[PDB]
Amino acid sequence: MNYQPTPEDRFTFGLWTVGWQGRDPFGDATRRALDPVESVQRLAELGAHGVTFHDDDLIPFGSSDSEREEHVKRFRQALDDTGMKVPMATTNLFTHPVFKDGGFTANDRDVRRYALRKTIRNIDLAVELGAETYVAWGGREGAESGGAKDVRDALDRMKEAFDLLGEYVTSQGYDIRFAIEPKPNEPRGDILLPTVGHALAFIERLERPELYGVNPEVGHEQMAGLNFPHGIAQALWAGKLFHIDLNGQNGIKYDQDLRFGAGDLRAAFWLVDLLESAGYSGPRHFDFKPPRTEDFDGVWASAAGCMRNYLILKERAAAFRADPEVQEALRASRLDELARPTAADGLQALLDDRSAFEEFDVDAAAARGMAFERLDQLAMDHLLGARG
Amino acid sequence: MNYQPTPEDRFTFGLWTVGWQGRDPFGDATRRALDPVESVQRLAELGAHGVTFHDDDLIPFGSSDSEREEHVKRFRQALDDTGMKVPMATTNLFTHPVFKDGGFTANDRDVRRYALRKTIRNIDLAVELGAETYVAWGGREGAESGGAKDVRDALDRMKEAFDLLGEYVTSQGYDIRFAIEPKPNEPRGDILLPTVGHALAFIERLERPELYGVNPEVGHEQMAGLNFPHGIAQALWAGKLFHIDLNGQNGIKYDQDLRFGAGDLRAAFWLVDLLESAGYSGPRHFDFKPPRTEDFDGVWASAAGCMRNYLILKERAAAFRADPEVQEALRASRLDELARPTAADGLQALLDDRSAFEEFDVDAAAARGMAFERLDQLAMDHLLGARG
Amino acid sequence: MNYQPTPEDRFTFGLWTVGWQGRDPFGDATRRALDPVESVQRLAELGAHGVTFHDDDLIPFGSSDSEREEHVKRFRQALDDTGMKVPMATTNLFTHPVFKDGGFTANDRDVRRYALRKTIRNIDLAVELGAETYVAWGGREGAESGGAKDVRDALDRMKEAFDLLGEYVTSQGYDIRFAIEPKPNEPRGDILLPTVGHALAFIERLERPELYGVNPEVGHEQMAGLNFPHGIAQALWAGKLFHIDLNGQNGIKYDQDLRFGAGDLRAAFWLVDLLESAGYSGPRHFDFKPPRTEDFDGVWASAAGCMRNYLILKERAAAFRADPEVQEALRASRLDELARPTAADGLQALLDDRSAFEEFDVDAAAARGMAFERLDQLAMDHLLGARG
Amino acid sequence: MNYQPTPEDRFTFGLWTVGWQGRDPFGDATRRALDPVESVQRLAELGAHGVTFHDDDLIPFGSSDSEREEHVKRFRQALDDTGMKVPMATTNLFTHPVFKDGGFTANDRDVRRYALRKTIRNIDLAVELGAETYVAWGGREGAESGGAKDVRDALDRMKEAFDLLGEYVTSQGYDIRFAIEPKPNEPRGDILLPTVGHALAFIERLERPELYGVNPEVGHEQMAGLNFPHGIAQALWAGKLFHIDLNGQNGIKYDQDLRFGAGDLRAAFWLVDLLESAGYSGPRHFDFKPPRTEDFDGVWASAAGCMRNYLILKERAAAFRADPEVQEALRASRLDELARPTAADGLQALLDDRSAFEEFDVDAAAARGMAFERLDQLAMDHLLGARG
Ligand SMILES: OC[C@H]1O[C@H](O)[C@H](O)[C@@H](O)[C@@H]1O
Ligand SMILES: OC[C@H]1O[C@H](O)[C@H](O)[C@@H](O)[C@@H]1O
Ligand SMILES: OC[C@H]1O[C@H](O)[C@H](O)[C@@H](O)[C@@H]1O
Ligand SMILES: OC[C@H]1O[C@H](O)[C@H](O)[C@@H](O)[C@@H]1O
Ligand SMILES: [Mn+2]
Ligand SMILES: [Mn+2]
Ligand SMILES: [Mn+2]
Ligand SMILES: [Mn+2]
Ligand SMILES: [Mn+2]
Ligand SMILES: [Mn+2]
Ligand SMILES: [Mn+2]
Ligand SMILES: [Mn+2]
Repeated sequence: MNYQPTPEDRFTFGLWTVGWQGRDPFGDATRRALDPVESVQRLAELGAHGVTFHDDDLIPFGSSDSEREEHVKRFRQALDDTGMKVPMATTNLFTHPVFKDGGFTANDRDVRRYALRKTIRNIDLAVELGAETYVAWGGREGAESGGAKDVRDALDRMKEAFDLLGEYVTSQGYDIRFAIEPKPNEPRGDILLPTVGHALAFIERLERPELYGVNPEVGHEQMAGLNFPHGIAQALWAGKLFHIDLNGQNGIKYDQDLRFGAGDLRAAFWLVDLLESAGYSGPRHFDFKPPRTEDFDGVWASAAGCMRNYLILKERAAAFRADPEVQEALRASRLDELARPTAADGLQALLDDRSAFEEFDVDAAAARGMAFERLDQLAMDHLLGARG
Repeated sequence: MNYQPTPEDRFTFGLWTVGWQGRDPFGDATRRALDPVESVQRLAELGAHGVTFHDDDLIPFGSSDSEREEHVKRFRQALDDTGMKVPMATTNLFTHPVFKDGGFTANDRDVRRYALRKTIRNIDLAVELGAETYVAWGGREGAESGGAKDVRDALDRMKEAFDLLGEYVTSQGYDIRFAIEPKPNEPRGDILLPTVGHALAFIERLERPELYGVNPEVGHEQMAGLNFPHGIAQALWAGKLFHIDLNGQNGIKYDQDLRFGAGDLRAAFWLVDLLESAGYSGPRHFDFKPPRTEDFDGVWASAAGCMRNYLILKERAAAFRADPEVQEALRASRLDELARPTAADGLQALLDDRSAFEEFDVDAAAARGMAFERLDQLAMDHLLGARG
Repeated sequence: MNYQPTPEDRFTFGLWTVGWQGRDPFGDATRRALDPVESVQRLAELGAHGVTFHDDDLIPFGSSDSEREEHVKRFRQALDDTGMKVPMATTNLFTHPVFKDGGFTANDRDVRRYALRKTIRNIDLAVELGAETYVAWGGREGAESGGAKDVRDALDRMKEAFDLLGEYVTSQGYDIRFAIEPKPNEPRGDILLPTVGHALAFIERLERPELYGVNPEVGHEQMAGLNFPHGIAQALWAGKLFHIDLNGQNGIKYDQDLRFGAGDLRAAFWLVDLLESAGYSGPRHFDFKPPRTEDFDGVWASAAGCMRNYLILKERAAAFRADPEVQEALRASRLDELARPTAADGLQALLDDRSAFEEFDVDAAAARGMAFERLDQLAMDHLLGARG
Repeated sequence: MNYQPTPEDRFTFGLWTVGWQGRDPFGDATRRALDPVESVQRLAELGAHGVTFHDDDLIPFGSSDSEREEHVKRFRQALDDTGMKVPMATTNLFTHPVFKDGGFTANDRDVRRYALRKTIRNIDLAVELGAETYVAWGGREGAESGGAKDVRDALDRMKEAFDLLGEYVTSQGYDIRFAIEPKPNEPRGDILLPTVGHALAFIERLERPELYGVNPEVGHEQMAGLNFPHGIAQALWAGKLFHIDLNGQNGIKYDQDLRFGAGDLRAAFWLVDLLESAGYSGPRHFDFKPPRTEDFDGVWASAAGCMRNYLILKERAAAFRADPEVQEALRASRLDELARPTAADGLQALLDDRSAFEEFDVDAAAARGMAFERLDQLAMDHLLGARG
């Protein structure tokens, strides 16, 4: 009873994840820097499907065009050698001091122009390497104080940036879509578009909404105390789940980025249940940090437990949905009735229906139990492999 | 130096606010029930502009059509006697046991039909009394466990309900718009459409989006640790701030509904600054609970401090924006540059602009301070009336 | 592979738990009131060991001494008929309006005297029924605003109340100990002694500290975002874990009181691991609310899943600690070294030890990985019954 | 109406505060390193009383004994030149990789011995420079996973470390006391002794409790959603407020360390009210980070606003307590009765007092309002300088 990943499971990892040297706000690095080509090789051996990158993970900031080409060639050789793909890429608009007040919504106009040029350069590279999704995380877009940022003007600037990027892609004829990744705070006191809902809403105001979706992250919605499976369900309902970041988080605090399955384990179960039953077919991407307590052996153990926990939860969610006793419980709780239209008969028929109001027996309806606790204990028993 | 409300300030109160008897999850009522006509008279004397109501606040659940007409006539006489208006109304789809699994997204279809009929009956009354906004708070729409609610099916049911309501209003030719009020949790373990962003996003999928906006509440966004002024700015940017609920909240915990100005006082300052500078012209509605420690004298004192604190903050925000020294600080922090287009010259010009990349001096730009702390201390000094 | 409780597992339930009628801040009761004798009989059939009570759960507030004796006689007959015990009792100092500003720390002196008399009356009854622990939950002790409560004076009043109760018990020669139950907020805006640490600290200032310990609750420490197993470890270290309340909670929000095992499932695992390895021998008490969605069938299903989840977690924690591979991992992570004294050789020897400073190789020590992620994945695999 | 600090106000600053270069988990430094002698001179000009330091702030890690003496001599000259004092010192047991699993509670014994030697070396220096308080912040003492740390063994190790430090000080005859600074999380997933209450409780188990108190920090208790003034009141009640860290925090999230007065402004008001009315006489120490958006002008502006906001709040709290109308309101709310003993007449008299139970009119007592909202609005009006 083991749980071995293959490239067909579509598991991906950012370079910055296994590559995190362990520098935190209070401490120095505990691990040496990893060569991207070493991470590609090590992740391939563990059964991953591919890797993702920020521009600056792959090509050191300020590299000359000759060093750039060299970094890319070595990387490309490692992909060729391993069969690893690059399904997603993104921009670092957060590390360099120039970005201390944001990239696309910096108060300084010149910075905002530079942010766009830096992004466009990396869209070209991403396309070259075969990425289908381009992620935007505006971790520096926000404020620590109320007068520093007019948020209406800042959303104008953010719309302008994303519209220019959509013009660029369509003008180049690229097959690439954008995914906005929300986070509510950290490193800014408050970040703009802080949740999946705020990002979904914003997208509907862009000039070409069909080019944009979301890249939600488990731990970021949980930093606002929100139900991650519920947020993903809304993104799926809107047709905007382009990509996803998988990890774990213990409640409302700094962004922990624990390996997937740590943190809120029942939420991880209901997330896998949803992705698998909705048939999500994008990458299963891990955005996690091996704790700085670990050496490189602990790094690869942590990355392997990401994949393992996904597969165990997949098996338990599938057993849950396949169990006849669960299917009967779902009927008992009227999940079947939730899926039926309230009033396919139309408004006028509803208005004329005395059984909907005038003659509706509200006490009899009130008295019916929902049988949710029995259903939830079956879900617990399935998760724990304790079906008796 | 006093701060007296008049009806022209557009201050409104729910019947359920000053009428809260003080029943909490752990204790009995501490105050007797108020007659709606007494609350109308007492609020008029304090300088309020109008009141709002749930159906069941005004007409006892299960009232006959004769008792109904009587309740409404007495109410209407009190409005006539005082000049009070009714700008907003809403439905109770949360108290009665029949609603224990939701109204519009209850698993039982019959309940969902009943929820719609109950709502439509009250839209007619609201129109009769002159309301312009109809609020929907789905406090029972959600779940305590993951298998109880398929959230894609539940959003289908929620869309269906709101589309039927928009069909009704347009068929009747009513001048009334809908406002969805988000809350992240309580009384359900997780509530659907938990934040302003999730509600804005959902609205874009309705058949007639122009009929729907949001009614955000200070304390509800703060129950997710979010920046309320930032959420309001996004609602204003989308053109969807139809109504607002004003109160206070101390951080992430149960819904406190303190009087406005209690809770996060700096957030209240930045909220008033925004509403006044954006020229919001709807009601300034208070959804608050006088603490159950209070007798009726404490009730009216609490309601009066709601209005007082709004007026004091209005004065301090106006003094802030009018101060030449603040105007200079805003320029120093490049708020003027945030309001200018990043690239009105267009994409091609941006791509050809060497000063945006090839020759952009990133260290010089990085070195410029934002001068945000000096700006924020001027804002503090203005709030505290300590300008030296 | 089933998990059947017997009275020997020491599982107990408050009357108020299965008896909760489902009244919440926003809704009416969904269930009829249960007779205490029915709950005793139903819990006995499920395998419970005993029940606990507030005074007012058992004897209706304001009962005459004749009704009192009658309520107690019927109760006592049900205990005799079932073999159920009563290991713990407590006082309701929170429901009645008189307690709206607290019991022991109400500003009104007369209320504080009444709170003490009401408590003492119930200590006598508790002793009569064989309780060994008397719990105090000061849910009304606190404030919504800063000037309402001088907290130094309020701690004086709280000390005075607990000292008088300790004088009473010792004067009567009773064998009963007190346990303070912390909660950080709700129903008061902030509650005094909000966490296990604050209660432990307070106890050290009482006249007879040996009479007092803590009754921590899973969901209450999690309402402050704290690690419940860590808080219990500190209570065990102090010798003050007199009693415990078991339930589940999804993060920082209102007090959910979900059945045990819901909420934070990994925390529940580490809690059971600790209680079992420290050999806690008190009651395993459930303070939970069957969700108001449920009818009485759902009530008893929820109570049975409390016990079931405890037993499953007990089995998985025991398998974890017994696994040789885990024992090797614990050594790899130097848990054995944590249990050894840092400096049993004494201060002077430490000062003279050059290998502790002058010649300590800090880079070699820094380079050693802690191997925590491999250990934590073994714990995950054990929890999920996925050991491969 | 200005608010100028002098050395007599006892305002102090850590070297690491104005010296923070702005490195965060996601970005590089935005400011150059400050010489400690420059910070001493600049803080003296702003009206500060003194500075505090970690060992490694003052003497670069790994410095030779000759460089050490040089660093100290230059520092000492700057103190002499300015009249600045050093009232507090502390140890860095968090930055160096060797401390990745803790200092005093690292699993590796050798690390724990090294942590103690490093600490003792700095106690000698602190004494030399005149510090009266030695702070311990165990930011690396904790865990990200449940099996990594046995918390009973870890509290044994923590007790052992603090007892050895108390033996050292008493053996040397030093006049220095210890203050433990709690924090609930960050950089560890959970930190041991996470709140003021947990630290107070732990202290009572040390061999010489009179040597130890707490150094609470505004933003750290707020990272658990707790009421900071209430926690300080308990520390004052226990006689353990040895030192305090002043700053601001917006709710439950990463540790922001905003300047004092930012964050929760009403909490800052009630804190100053308490410190001033209890007559706290230790340093008013600021542990804050000027946001990384700022240049050095913004650094000194931020440090000056710390002091300014303290003085403005001091004035408003003093005006509040001195107002006759407030004094009358406090009586109306029975704050005077809270300060009187509940039962100075003793237990037996209480038991015999029929007016305390048998003849206590609970409805009349319940009906009395507490008049807390009127009191709290007077406090608001005083804070805002809006007394009408
Ligand atoms: O978008 C790219 C990634 O950028 C940064 O590494 C963020 O911390 C991570 O959350 C995000 O996914
Ligand atoms: O929508 C109507 C109102 O309904 C209920 O009273 C809710 O608690 C309140 O938040 C909401 O504003
Ligand atoms: O102390 C007795 C019990 O009293 C109340 O029911 C509280 O809600 C519960 O937390 C507590 O355990
Ligand atoms: O104890 C010394 C100081 O050490 C570190 O700088 C901590 O971040 C700060 O909170 C603490 O006060
Ligand atoms: Mn993250
Ligand atoms: Mn991410
Ligand atoms: Mn509310
Ligand atoms: Mn509301
Ligand atoms: Mn509880
Ligand atoms: Mn409890
Ligand atoms: Mn801090
Ligand atoms: Mn500090």
